[PDB]
Amino acid sequence: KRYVEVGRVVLVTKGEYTGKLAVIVDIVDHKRALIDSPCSEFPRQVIRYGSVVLTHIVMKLPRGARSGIVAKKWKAQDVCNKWASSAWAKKLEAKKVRSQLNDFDRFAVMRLKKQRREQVNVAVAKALKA
Amino acid sequence: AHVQKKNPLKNKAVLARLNPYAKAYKANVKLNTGKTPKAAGEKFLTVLHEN
Amino acid sequence: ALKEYQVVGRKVPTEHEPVPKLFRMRLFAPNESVAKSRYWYFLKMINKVKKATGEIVAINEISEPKPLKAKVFGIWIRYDSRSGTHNMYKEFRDTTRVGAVEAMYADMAARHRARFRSIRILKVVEVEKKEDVRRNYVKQLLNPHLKFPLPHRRTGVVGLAGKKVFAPHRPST
Amino acid sequence: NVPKKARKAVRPTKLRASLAPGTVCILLAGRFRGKRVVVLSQLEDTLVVTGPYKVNGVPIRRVNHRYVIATSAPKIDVSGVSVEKFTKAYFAKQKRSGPVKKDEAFFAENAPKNALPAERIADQKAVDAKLLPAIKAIPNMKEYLAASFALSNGDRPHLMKF
Amino acid sequence: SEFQKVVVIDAKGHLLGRLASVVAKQLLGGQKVVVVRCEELNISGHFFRNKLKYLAYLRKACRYNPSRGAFHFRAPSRIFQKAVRGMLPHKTARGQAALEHLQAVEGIPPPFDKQKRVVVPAALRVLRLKPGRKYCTVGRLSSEVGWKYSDIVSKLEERRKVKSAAFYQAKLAKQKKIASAKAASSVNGKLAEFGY
Amino acid sequence: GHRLYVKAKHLSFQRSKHVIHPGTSLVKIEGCDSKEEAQFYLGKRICFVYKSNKPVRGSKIRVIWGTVSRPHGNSGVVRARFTHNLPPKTFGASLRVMLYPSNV
Amino acid sequence: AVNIIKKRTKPFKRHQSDRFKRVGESWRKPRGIDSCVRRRFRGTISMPKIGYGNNKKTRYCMPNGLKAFLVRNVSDVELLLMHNKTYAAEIAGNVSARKRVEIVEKARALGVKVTNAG
RNA sequence: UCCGCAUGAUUUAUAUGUAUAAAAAUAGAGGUAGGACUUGUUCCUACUCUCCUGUAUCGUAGAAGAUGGGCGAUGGUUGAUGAAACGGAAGUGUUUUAUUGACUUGUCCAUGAAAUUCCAUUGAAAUCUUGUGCGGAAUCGAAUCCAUUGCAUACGACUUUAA
RNA sequence: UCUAGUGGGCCAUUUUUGGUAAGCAGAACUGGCGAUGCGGGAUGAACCGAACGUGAGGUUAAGGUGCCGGAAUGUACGCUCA
Repeated sequence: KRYVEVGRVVLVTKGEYTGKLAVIVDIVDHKRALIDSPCSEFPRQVIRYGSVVLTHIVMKLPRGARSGIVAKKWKAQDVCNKWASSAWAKKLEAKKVRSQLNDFDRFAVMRLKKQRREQVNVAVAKALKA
Repeated sequence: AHVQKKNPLKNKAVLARLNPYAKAYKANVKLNTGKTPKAAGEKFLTVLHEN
Repeated sequence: ALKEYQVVGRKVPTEHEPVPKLFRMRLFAPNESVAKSRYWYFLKMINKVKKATGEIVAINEISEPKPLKAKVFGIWIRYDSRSGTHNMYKEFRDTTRVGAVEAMYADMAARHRARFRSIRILKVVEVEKKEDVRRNYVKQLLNPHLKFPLPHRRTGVVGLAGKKVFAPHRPST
Repeated sequence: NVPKKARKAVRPTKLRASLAPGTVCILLAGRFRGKRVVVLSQLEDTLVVTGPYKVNGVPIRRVNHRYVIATSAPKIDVSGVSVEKFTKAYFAKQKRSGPVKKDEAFFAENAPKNALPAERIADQKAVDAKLLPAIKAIPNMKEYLAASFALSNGDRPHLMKF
Repeated sequence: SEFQKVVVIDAKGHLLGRLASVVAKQLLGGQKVVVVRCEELNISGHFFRNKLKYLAYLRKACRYNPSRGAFHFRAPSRIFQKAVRGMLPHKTARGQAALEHLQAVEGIPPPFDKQKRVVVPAALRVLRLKPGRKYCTVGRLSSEVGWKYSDIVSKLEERRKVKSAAFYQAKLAKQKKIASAKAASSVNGKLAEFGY
Repeated sequence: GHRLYVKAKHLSFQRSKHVIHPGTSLVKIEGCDSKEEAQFYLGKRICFVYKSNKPVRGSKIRVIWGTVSRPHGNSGVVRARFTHNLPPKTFGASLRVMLYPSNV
Repeated sequence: AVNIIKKRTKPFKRHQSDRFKRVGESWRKPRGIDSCVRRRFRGTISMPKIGYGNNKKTRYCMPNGLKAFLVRNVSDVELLLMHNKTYAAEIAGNVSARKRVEIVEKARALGVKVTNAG
């Protein structure tokens, strides 16, 4: 279902841009592709397919478009929100928050999990009697 | 005398014992206050690119 | 990594010719010392000049004017085989001619067991017209509606999860 | 033969920026290991800490700054605590080495409830009284101080934020 | 990075040498390893090549006394055991202790079918061999070199599979009720604030 | 009372192909799989805990202490120096890496 | 006398003295044409060398920092009156019980430590 | 030799939560009641849940975890038994019910952890054996040598018989 | 000035002669073993690296980093089914 093509939205996995979102604007060969992002800290570059993982979003982007046109198409469409409103982005954001939690937050999570377990066990037992 | 060798590059006291000018030495002097021209040259650029 | 240098040299002026000619070469070498060595290596084969009797008047590293543009590079080489010498032509899609030269060296080593010492780079040019492209494999990458599946890779490795000895479940594709 | 005089001057110790007074920290060694306590002040290189004695049982005591893990928990107002009273002389044992013997069977008289002098529990109550209102203001902070830190399966101290 | 007491490995889909190397390293590190379904191990190369390799190994016996000569074990678990022994310094006390800490069996016997079974990604055939490359099964290789328990293992494995399917479905129903109750909890928003 | 130490395994001594140096021990720390991550555990106290047959001071538990000095390789293995060199019979035995010289 | 360090505590046993009873434990330098100990092959025994010499300050000193001066009579103990902090008294093994008691009492009066006392 | 005793030692303890049992393929239907309709090589139902592989899930606060409460369901954990059922590949384990104990931190309080006043240690219950008062009766065996036979045999050994 | 031992050599690179060839015989240069331990080539008198007092710490040479075995089941591009 996922293929390498011009306008395909991809997620970077390896390198200093790990976890960022970009779009393929040109295909160099079968091992490297030229990608760009509207972010001001993600320069247009050439990356290998092993360092990225393809997503399910395909844009209507002309081949070899410049940075300004790519950003305009990115903003005209809902690519940022289309990716965000997905299981992949929500799970990745949840992992980011969990990794950023400190000891006090973990203690709060433990307390909340205790309350949830008590409520779930009561709910399961109550539903068993119906 | 001189039971132990100190490295002047690490011990600033020895770096002051030797080279008294090190106190007044000034590095990172800025000299790009001018217009900063581009001395490239038409002939130089044509030869640089060439084939 | 390799770098591209322009090297301009000339014979040391003598009584016979106070004004010797200037010769320039574009060479791909890891550093300037190798570039100058390559310049004298090629100049000794053409002119009656050596390093002792000649000099290097200029050397400048050349960067890619358009490193963000995908291009096709045609490379003509002359290489020595175990039997004789052959001239070959190669096409590589890359953003820099340095990268194209590096790909050429890797391909020649992999496909012909040809070392650096046995390869002479005759010419490197940038192909502009589509019909100029000679290799069908290279020309098939110029289709605007190009679409191929992700090439096979050894899954996604992690700095820690990849080093993990055991996995609870078998990975899927 | 008197030896030479070493050129080793004594200079104050600069502790970490995460060991500021009022910080919640985890004890790593000793009897109270794994306990979360509140830093009152830094004497020379040790933190004069006390987890609220009414919530966890840790008294007012010193702890080496190396044997302490600083937590990113919200700060507890400690400016009202009289930290000037706590000096190295305050946390100093009576001069024993010398005219005393290492006689055993003295653990009975050395045990608490009779070996604790006056004004020590008094300052413990005073420090606790000045600290509890801010502790109870922050939710889950009293329970956090009462709880004991521990490592579970999969926990990696080099990657977790404390 | 696994410091478990005992690790149980499903040998299915694993390459013999790479799994043996991983197991041997774990044994030297001090971890007890149990390998199940050794008859489902995979060896790269076509069956004729592997059959010839085993026959060449089988031909090597002591000339003056085969009774004290090399002992050629046909069972797939013993083939894996021989591989691990080769990668271990078995002629020392440390190597002997590491080898004795290994238990390789055919199928999944009653001691281990009710325990978690993990896999070694570094030895998985699917991600270590090119698609289209021929490979053989140690169970088939064993059966053709003199292993006489291929059918009974298959029948017992089928019985274990249907029992495990029933157990999985029962656990599936239980996890459903827990998950359905979990979706109606009153602390989901606060947990999501922390990312849970 | 619970666990306040990181799990570790005593792999071997610092050694060449045929020469061993028992003064330094190779330690594999659970969860540490990089030489950059080994920097956190550098300088940490590490102990080997074993039980004997004769009680000493009313206890059969004997502990040999040590300190992590430098990382080893690229896979998070570290070098450890103990007060008494670890016995070679303890290859593959468990070790406890404490947090006593904490800096966080 | 302070911070005494021994470079080696092994006695440098002779080669093959463990194998043969006629070969004594006292060190002898191997002079064979094919000797492996002389050539210092890896895994063989070490040979005494000048590099093993201990520090001059701490040489000849007992673990307490003193040197065992042999005493055969009372006058030998009086020889150590001034050198109380460097020399200890070692009573000779052929000294009778009466003279040993006299030597011990004189050394105690002079403050001289005795190694073989009691 | 079993039960009761009540003690010591041992270690499960290579322990420190040493918790987690579907199967199968890898350009697949991954499967997660997967959804979906009639058990059908139909689904157009769900269409993104797959692709952070587990950095997951369960559990984790309380003098090594005490002493008393207000409320919240009407549950949960762990032992002593009960009728048991299902487990044979090495089943030595997994589940339902009933009698009957201990704990419950689901939320909110009260008292007590110190002087072990800066680290250099292990906290206890239980499971298997023996070191001893013994109440309860003891239901209870064999092998070999010395003998014997020759279906055996250098000697051992082997096949018989025996009181 | 006096005197000891030696007056059987051998190996490797390069240049060779005699020989069908030889782990053969004989010449030239250099480095070695003999008298040279140590790291590597699984092993080895000569090959590679390197010439050694007793130790601590650090870094390398030649050589290696799947397990035995200390060190990436590292990264990038290709070829190969025997």
